[PDB]
Amino acid sequence: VEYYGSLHNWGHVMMANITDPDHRFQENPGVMSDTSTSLRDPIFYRWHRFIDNIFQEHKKSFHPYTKEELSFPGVEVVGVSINSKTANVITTLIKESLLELSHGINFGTDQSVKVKYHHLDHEPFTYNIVVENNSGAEKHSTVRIFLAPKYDELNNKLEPDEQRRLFIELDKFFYTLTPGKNTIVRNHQDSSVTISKVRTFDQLGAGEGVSEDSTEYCSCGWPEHMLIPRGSHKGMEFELFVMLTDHDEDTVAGLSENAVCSDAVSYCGARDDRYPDKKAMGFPFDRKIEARTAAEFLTPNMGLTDIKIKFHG
Amino acid sequence: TVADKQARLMPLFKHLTALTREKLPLDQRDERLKGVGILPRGTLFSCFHARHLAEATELYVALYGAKDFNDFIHLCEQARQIVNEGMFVYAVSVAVLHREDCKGITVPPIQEVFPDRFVPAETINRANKEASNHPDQQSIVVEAEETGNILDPEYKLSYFREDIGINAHHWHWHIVYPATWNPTVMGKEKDRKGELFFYMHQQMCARYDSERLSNGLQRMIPFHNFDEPLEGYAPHLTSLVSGLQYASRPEGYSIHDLSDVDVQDMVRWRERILDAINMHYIVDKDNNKIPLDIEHGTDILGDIIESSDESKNVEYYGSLHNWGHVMMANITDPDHRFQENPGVMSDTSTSLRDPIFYRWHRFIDNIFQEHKKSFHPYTKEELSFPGVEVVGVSINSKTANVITTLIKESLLELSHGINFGTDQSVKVKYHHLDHEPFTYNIVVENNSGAEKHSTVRIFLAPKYDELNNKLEPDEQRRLFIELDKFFYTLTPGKNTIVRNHQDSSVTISKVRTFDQLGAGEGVSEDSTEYCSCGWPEHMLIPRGSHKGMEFELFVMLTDHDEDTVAGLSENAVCSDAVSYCGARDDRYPDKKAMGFPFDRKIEARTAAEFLTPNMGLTDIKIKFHG
Amino acid sequence: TVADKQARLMPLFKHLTALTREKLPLDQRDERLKGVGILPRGTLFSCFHARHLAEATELYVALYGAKDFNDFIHLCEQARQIVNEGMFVYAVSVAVLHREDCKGITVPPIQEVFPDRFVPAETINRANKEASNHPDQQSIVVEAEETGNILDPEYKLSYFREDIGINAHHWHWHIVYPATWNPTVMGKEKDRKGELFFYMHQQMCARYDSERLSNGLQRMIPFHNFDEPLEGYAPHLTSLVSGLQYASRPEGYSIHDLSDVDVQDMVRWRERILDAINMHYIVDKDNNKIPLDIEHGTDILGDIIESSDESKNVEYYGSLHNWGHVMMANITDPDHRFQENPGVMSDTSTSLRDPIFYRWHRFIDNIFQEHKKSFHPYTKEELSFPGVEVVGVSINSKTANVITTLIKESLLELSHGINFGTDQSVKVKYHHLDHEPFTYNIVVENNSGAEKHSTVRIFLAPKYDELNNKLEPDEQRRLFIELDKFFYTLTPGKNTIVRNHQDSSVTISKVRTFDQLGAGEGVSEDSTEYCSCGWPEHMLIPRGSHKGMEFELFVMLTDHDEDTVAGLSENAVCSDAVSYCGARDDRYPDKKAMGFPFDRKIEARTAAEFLTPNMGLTDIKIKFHG
Repeated sequence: VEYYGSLHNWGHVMMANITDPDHRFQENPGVMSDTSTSLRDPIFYRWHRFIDNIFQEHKKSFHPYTKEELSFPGVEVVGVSINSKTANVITTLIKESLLELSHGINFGTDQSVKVKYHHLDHEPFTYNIVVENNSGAEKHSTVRIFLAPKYDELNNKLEPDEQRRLFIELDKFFYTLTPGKNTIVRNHQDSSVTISKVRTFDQLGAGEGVSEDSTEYCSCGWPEHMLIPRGSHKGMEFELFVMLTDHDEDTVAGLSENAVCSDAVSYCGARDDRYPDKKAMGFPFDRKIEARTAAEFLTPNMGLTDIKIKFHG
Repeated sequence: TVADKQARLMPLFKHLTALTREKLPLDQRDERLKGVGILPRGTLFSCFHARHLAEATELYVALYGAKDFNDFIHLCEQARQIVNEGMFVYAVSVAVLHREDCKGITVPPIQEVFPDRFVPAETINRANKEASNHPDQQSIVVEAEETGNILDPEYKLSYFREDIGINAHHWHWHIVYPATWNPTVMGKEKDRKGELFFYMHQQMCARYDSERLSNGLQRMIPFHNFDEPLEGYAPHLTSLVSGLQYASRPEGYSIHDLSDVDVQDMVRWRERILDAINMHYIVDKDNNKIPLDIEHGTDILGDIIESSDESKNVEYYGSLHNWGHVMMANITDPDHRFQENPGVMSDTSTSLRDPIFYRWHRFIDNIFQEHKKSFHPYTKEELSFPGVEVVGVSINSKTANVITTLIKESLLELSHGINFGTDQSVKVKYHHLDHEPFTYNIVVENNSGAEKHSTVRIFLAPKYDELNNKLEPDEQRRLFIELDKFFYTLTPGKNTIVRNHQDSSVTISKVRTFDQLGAGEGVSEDSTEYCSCGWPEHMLIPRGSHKGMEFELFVMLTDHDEDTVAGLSENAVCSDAVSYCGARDDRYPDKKAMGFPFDRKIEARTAAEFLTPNMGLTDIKIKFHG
Repeated sequence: TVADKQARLMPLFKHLTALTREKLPLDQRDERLKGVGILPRGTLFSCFHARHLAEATELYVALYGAKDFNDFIHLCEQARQIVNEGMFVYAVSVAVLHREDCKGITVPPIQEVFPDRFVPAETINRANKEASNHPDQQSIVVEAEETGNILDPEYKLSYFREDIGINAHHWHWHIVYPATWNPTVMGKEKDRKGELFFYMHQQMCARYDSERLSNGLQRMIPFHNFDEPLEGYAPHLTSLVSGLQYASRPEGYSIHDLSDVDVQDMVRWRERILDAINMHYIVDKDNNKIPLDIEHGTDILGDIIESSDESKNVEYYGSLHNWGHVMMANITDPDHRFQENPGVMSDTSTSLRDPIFYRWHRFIDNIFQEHKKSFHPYTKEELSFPGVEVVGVSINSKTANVITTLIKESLLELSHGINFGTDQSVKVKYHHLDHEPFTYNIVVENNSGAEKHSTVRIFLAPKYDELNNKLEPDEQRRLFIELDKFFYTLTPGKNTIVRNHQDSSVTISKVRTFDQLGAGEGVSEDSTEYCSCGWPEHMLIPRGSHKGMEFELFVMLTDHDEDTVAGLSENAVCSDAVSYCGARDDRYPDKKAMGFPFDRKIEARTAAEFLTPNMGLTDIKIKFHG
């Protein structure tokens, strides 16, 4: 503690009492002081790439991945494609919505004081992923699926080491694959990062059985409407990069049945269990890539499917 | 004769630079040029540095005052055998525009005699290197485009700023109006030069201010304070006169005093001016107060701020415009110990690439805007052409109410400017913005039983802010660009006027390469203007965006018998660009201040409130064809 | 055979650069080279941008792993068709110095294949333009001198800094010792490269520190703090590769962070080093503490730091030396959005012109000086060669105890480097400092009945300060330059040794032009040093002043049977510059640290107190022949 500090937390005090560290004049600090307010204020991310830059050094002194290491032997990803309303676009929306102020502040009289807000969302979609399982045995896989951008803010440049900062895991599952041509089809909802249903204070004041665990199970998970970024009205062009690694290799002893934040197993986890996958969260894209395109990095168990996102104005 | 006219000057300018060094054992020959020889050849000419304009005004008065067409040429053979070429071409283009034996003489095209200030250093030494790579008579064509790691947002606007016709127009405007135009010693004067000097520069920077918003950036910020740093820029231009180059500015540099003027006496001039606006008068070099009247005030603020020889006071008002240019361009090196070739603001042909250019030009515009601002807004009375009703406009390109802009790859013949040695032609293929052709269809109810003669002023502004959609017309007056201005006659009742893109009153239509000049045409027979003044055609309507950005086409009809100056001048001629530039030995044909309606204050919150029945906004799209 | 060996490489270097673009549709050919590619041709290489070194390490491992003298050449035909030729020549010169089938192939002279980094842009442009001015086979000679208003004091020292042989030596030293010399994968090692890397650089900057005082200026100030601005300089060099030029630095420029390293990780590295001096050890890439010894410590700190490949720790000690070079040279543009060709510190051939060069080189010297400083001063015991008495020295030039320096105009054949197209030769006449020849006459009383074998280390420092005449020898150790170092044998009694200027152990004598390489002379059959490394002859003794400035010739005699390394190596050969450089595949012949005596602390106040009977100051004058 004395030697390493709490550099993360500590930067938060100083970045948020940026009005008033001495604290003589008693102002309520900048939103970085709490974890619920924190993400609005643009500087938030300036510190979070900073700490990330330290973590990136530690991962950086570790060595890049051997093709050996990257290769799930025998299974060939013959391709992926996404079908929303059309192929290889997803279409994002605005959805107006409510939040019931009544619970928090004193209505005094009325039923409900509602704040109608407006939020980004997305169309549902599927992965259709084709495979040649050359091996006469059925293969059990763990399928790590990612979304990055295909363009830079300079021109279109698929520098994957640069892209590892942008690369987001959209899904991670186990499937079993018979010999030959296999298709897996996987629908948006069942993303391993997300909350699906969350409980209003009302539902709680009544009663349901979804099951009964706590502040993770609904309250945590990344939100559904922010599962795929806005893109642009034109249709911006991104990268859906999949890996298949082995499931008997990847499984931590015991697969969990009960959804207990383990709807969101990726960004968060599952309750009183471990992160189910052997590899570092980020994998493949935790370490250095010496290669200049995400295409060079392709093993036959990896696959980029270039997709569009378009904001419905 | 005026043919062999052409045939002496331009032959001297053929592969121009190298005739700067020649035999002339003793200066004494030209008792006339006695005291000028005071910069050793390529000890590099930085024009805006005060002494070099003064040195050049020796040259302007000398080069004007030649006996007949022949003695003019002899002087030009002779004095050249030792002198600095950039200045020599400058003062002889001023001459062979304006001393009255000249007509039918064309100024050798600056883009083609000095390509270095227009294109990348790479594509110069490349075309060059390909003539060293294959010693053959084959032409060489090089694609100017380059391949870089584009960090900078601003490099986008390098379609507009860095353009051939853009930068040529810029030299040409001040070759047709030199600051050192003394009227008396040169016999006659230069119509409306100060005001026209506000205007042309606002219209440039308003076209630009659109080009900023088209891109989804903000309008360009003015150099209102002197402390505040100047932006960083690399022109990518090495000069063909030697090996060296325009030293290029890093960002984060404050403005620095000069061996001539302190940044503070600059600060004084500005205080001494903006005060005279509040006081509403000026003290000439005799101390007598002449009025900052409504009409005259802008010609007399413009001459003064520049400064011209026509600057009624020089010590007192400075040359604040020019002077800011020295300091903003020698931003590397004012003391000048290090002898670095200055930033591109030092010359009028290079000037528009460098982003800071516009920061100073809104600044001077802000002064002109104060003078117009103390003048009062327009009465509805004043705005109203009685009886004629603009029932509407619409533009038909390929479709209604869109115009569609393009990229057009093009050439510029380096051969004329640099030494090919062997080959035919060394060509730089560049890529420029353009636009589809289009028409105005404008409908009118001429209620009056008499035919009406109008002057139709048509404008383009942006309808969006860079904030949300807000039609604040006083804010929009900075962006507002005059697309056209004509006279039509309107019978009673429903009238339609239809007006095609080409015949815009701001533009050059036909440009003219030196190869044309090697033969000769009859279009007319005029000078440094002819196929080189005028705003360029491809930049007539700004880029917009790929989506289709949404703009404002605002028309006015004012009266033509009111508006036309009466007087006796010439046929239909070099009037093509009458708006941004003018017409020769005539006045600006329209009574009202260049800008009208949009010169003065608007208290109203929408361009719709400002509508008289002889005004009309037609909301149009522009889309960049990717 | 070694004739046709020469007759292939140099024919390819007859108009080199243009070989860079050729038909290689598939790189795949060289599984060797397959991995290189974020540098397409003249997108200009900062030599220090980390990615390109990596790209080049691919090329180093490819280019090495060869068959024989033939397959070597084929690789060199082929990989060249796409690569940044600057890197390719750097690679073929690290190769065709050191891979053992090659003796007697001389490296094509950098001054003559790339003259652009040595001379004024103007005299390149002029010779070029004169071939375009007279298309004839006549040679052209241009006087490099130029003419301009000398505001600046520092332009004086441009006799020394900017010199042909100076700047060539500089590339050549690091072509003979590359930072990326891996020993294991290349079979064998490089004797004393870190220490020798301190030394050669101190000796350069000490010759310079004299040249500052000769002029009546002070010794050059070190870049001890990072905040403090860098001086302004214009090299006047446009590059023959593309249009562009080395963007030139204005003064008042603060250092700036890089996309690679923060100026702070630099401060970190320095702290991590300086503390390890105090602690007296280093942690290699395994974490194990090896001693900061008197013997090994300096080879193992020198690999550590450079950062040589040989390096003991890279992340921990950085490459502080090289890294400072990126930041001091991209002082215009670290972010690199602009694409300006960096300041001359980015390359080893240009480096010495720019005044800031020495500010960093005293800085690194200051670190080395700490390490030597924690080591203890020399015992009189240690300083004493027993029994031999230096009864004195004196120098006889034209007169006693003066040497007289001259100007010598000279040539450099641009033809080899750029395209003459037509003529024989395009010559740049330059003007350089030189000196009269002279001798040492040194008298000795060898008291011992036996003949003594000595090693005689002779030095030149200044006797004056800029304050007054003050012989503070610890201060003088920064200025102290070794003029000579030899072995003689001394009979009993009165001995005289006489030693003529030429045979200085620091120097090149005969330089070799590309033309003589088209024939063949017999000197040694060796490589990138042969006639190109060594310090140049004309800068062997600094300028002094026109008055005759007063300096210090300090001699030591230490023992030769003590000093000579024993081992088995070669005949008399490329040992001419044994001091500043060395000899081939052998060690530095002398036991003691390069600098000796003057490596360590002197507590004493005069160079006279430091006198042992085997030491001797002979106060000499130098006078510049105006």
